[PDB]
Amino acid sequence: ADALGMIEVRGFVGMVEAADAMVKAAKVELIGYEKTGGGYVTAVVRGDVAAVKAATEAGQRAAERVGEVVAVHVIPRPHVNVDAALPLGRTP
Amino acid sequence: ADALGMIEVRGFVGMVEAADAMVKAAKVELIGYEKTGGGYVTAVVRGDVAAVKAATEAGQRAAERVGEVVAVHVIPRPHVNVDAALPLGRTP
Amino acid sequence: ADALGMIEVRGFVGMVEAADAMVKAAKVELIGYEKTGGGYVTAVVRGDVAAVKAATEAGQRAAERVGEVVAVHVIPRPHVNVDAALPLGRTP
Amino acid sequence: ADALGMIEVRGFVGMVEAADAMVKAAKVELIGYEKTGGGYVTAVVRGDVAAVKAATEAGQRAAERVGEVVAVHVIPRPHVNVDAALPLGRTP
Amino acid sequence: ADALGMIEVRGFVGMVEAADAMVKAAKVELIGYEKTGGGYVTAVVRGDVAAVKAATEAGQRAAERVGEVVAVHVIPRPHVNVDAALPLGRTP
Amino acid sequence: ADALGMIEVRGFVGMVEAADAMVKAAKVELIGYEKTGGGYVTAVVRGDVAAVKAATEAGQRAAERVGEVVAVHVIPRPHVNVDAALPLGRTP
Amino acid sequence: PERFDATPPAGEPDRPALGVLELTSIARGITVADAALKRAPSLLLMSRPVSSGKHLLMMRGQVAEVEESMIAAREIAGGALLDELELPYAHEQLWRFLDAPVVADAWEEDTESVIIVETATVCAAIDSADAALKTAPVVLRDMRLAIGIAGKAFFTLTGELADVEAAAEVVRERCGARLLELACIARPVDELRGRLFF
Amino acid sequence: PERFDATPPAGEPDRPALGVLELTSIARGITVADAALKRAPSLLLMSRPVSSGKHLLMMRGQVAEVEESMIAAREIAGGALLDELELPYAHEQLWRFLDAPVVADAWEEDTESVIIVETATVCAAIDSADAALKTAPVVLRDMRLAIGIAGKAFFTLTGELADVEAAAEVVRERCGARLLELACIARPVDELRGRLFF
Amino acid sequence: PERFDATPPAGEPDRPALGVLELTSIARGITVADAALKRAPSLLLMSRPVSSGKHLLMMRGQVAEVEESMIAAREIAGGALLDELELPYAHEQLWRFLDAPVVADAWEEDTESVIIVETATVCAAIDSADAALKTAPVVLRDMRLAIGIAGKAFFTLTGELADVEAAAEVVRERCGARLLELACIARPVDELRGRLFF
Repeated sequence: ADALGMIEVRGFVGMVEAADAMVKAAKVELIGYEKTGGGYVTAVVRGDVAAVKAATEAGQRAAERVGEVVAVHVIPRPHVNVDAALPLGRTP
Repeated sequence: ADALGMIEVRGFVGMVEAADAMVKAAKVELIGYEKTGGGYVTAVVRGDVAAVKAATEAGQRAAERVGEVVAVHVIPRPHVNVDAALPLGRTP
Repeated sequence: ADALGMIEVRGFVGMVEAADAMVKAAKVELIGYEKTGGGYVTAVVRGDVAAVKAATEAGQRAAERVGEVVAVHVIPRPHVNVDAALPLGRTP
Repeated sequence: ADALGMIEVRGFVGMVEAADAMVKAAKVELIGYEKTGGGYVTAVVRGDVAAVKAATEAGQRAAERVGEVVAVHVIPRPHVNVDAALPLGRTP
Repeated sequence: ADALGMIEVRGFVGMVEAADAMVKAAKVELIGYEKTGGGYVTAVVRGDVAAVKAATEAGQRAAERVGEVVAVHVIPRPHVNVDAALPLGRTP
Repeated sequence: ADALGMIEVRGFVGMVEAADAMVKAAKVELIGYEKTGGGYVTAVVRGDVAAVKAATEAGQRAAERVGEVVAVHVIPRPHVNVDAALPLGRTP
Repeated sequence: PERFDATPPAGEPDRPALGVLELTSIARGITVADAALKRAPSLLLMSRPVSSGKHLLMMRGQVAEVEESMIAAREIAGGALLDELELPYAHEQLWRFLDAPVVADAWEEDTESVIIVETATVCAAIDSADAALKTAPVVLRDMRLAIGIAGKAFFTLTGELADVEAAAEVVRERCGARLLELACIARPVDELRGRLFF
Repeated sequence: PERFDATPPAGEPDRPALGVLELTSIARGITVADAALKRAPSLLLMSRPVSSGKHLLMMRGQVAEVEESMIAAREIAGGALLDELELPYAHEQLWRFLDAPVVADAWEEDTESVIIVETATVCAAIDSADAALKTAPVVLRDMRLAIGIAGKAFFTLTGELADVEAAAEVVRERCGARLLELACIARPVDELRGRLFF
Repeated sequence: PERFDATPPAGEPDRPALGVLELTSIARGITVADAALKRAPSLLLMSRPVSSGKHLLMMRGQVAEVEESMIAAREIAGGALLDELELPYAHEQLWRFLDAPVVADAWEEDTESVIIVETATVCAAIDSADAALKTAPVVLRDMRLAIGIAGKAFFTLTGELADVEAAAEVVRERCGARLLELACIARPVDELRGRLFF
């Protein structure tokens, strides 16, 4: 349904700074964060596609300042099985 | 609510020395620590922005003497979605 | 409260030898050990400042022979927020 | 509790000018002054940390023009033994 | 409220001649004198601003006759917290 | 009561120019003029101390352009015996 | 004049973006305006000739529409584009300080400190005001945009002293060169709180 | 305010001519004004200090009277005469765009094209508007004369496209160098017809 | 708007002095304003952003209070202090030409001559007007202080011809270099007496 935006940072500080920069510089909603272990944590925002594109392009710039960005990606329309199976905050 | 300060250390010992230096050097509140695996731990203080600014610039100074500092950052005002979604000591 | 002493070793073996050397060379209380993942474990002793300083300087000398001693630190007086917030064995 | 600010002047006129410039230049509380004899008097302001830092760095700059500035210091969080044992305006 | 004027003299005699010349040279009110020890004493006049300005600029010239003038300063509208906290003869 | 200001000029022209400049450049009152013979004449203004200071300091600048100023002086608070004994325009 | 409100009514599309175009000429101000409204369906807030002979365009819409209109605008004004701005999400307190210059009549009874900042361009003023509102809990009191003061634009914030110092840091970072002067009053007098410009 | 009307009533002398004096100073603005009214009996329309610190004089009368007042005025001014104008017969539609800055609110349902043109002086704006009204069937919508935009002055014309391009030709010839920019919009958007400055 | 009166009521302290601070910036305009009100308890008349992007401060009080506030203000300003003025006893007729620009619309029927004078700074206009009102029996008719005409400021005096020649002498001696132009009309026309700016 809603488009998906993610920031993955090796480190909790860069992830929190990235999540704050995403929710400030656009009208998105931080649904949560995933801890895949090894110091990698992933902040997940979700909203309409131009807003999450602006949010992640702000969060990538604000997380390279203080941390180490592993991956940035915007899924403009995730399939319903992704939201049903993986935890993206829109679980039916 | 109040502004946010963080010290991420690869190691529990540098994190405890950083947390002790932050709570001694200025009027903050150590709401705790986040364990993101791989040995990375993030001590989190929370107060007004001048005290957490002085607290982190004392904690980075006192934590590089004992261990390895990954990242230090001060958010002057965390957005309400960050307090609601991430565990930063002010979940309503 | 009581003074604090920590040994962080990348490995359970070096931590156990460090903790044995700490509790044999002083009158300290080994409250336990913290598992921050990734192979790091931190042994914590806790008592008055001379005993914890001599205990940790015995444990550092006996833990470099079997492990990779990451950090060694003594806190002669931790602030009350540290003990109330972090797991150091004196949480009220 | 509240952060501390001090201006010590060898002379009463410079102390009153410094205390006037402090309580005009920021939002502090002048709790009074301390006489150690020999011409030394110390004006003590006490408030939050940014206000006392700005207030004392203005009071020092206004007391150099009229008197002799012995010492200026800002304590962001004085320990409760200092508040209860020394006459620093917040004796419970 | 009422403007403030001070003469600080290392010695009682120069302070008395200063205070007498101040109260003879303008319409001010000698509210008293502060002894900080070490031989420094400060006579304080407190009236409106033109009176205390002319009074202290006559008292400084008359106090350099017999004594050793340390500092002279006029505060044309001292803050209410100074008069509330320091002994300047208008404490409510 | 009222402060006293005087301009003494060797010549009636410089005195009248000084008197005009005094009563124009401030809010003072020219009570009169005294003729001590030998070509010396004296214009006397009388009012509150900042006004007579500004008036005489303008009258000196306007009477040196056209005449020969012998003396300029401002008395901020003359005694009652001066006004009672000499012609200063406040004779009871 | 209800097009400058922060949140729209329920029968309206939500338009959170804002783009400011400051132009040295008024004629291609109009050319930039209708080219931007030709390419993408933006809601144009103002097209107003302001002082020192310049033209101030403000448009509003969704993020993609404002981005497309602004890219059409900055490819037409090439040139005479003095300064530009493209915000995807303007802060809620900024929306009533756009149309007319607002002046404050009173502060609250807990307001500690106040920061006044002027920029050489309108876009730098709006950009720094938005950046300071986002990373500080400060309140925007009054704001003048190039009318009556010949192109320059100022605004004041109030709040706690450490908050307005953090806002001073972020304003001095976002302006950089367009900042003419910023003044950090830490305790304004009782005879001036709430009543600055008069 | 009825001294600016195009045709006078029956108990009035018909005054078709117009002279504009734009002066860098205001003191000899008044000296130029009363010298012009001393030499010849020209009905003075306005004597107004406008922005960028300049003074705007408009006088009205018959052709010989305006010519005589203007020759007196340009021998008094020269100097501090930034720009002058002497129209022996001003067009009828130009008579209401002099006193107050007019802005249009709606055009028509058949108006094809609009042309906005701005000049660095006031006399060039009035001259170009008069020339384009005389050699085109175009309509004058809105015209700002140096107040609020610091000495520059603009106006927009509307009409059929070939007409406003001939008007663009004659404006670009009469201005020459005082023209800052002219814009020939051949089809303005439905969201901007009639309502440009807002 | 009653704080600009010449003589105060009986239940008020008499405030004859006047200080004018003209500043190139508006941020340290406010810093100068509250520093002056911190040192000495002046009554502040205005803190107003006027044209060409400058700030204009007027304070009122007793002679010593205004002197102390002005010396605090000029040690905080220096920098951005464009021009300053400190008058210990401002003339009566000058007290109503400070707040809003006034234009006189009629003269008395004995008024011989008129002198219009413009200065490049506001402090020079206020200073020259005060000096000329002190050393002439002239009347101050109208006066513009930097709004609408970008920092320049003018005023016209009227009176008998020899009086306004003496006033021209004293204004040309007090301005000196800040005088842009002064014009001594010896007999203004019957169609322009009282009605100059319109």
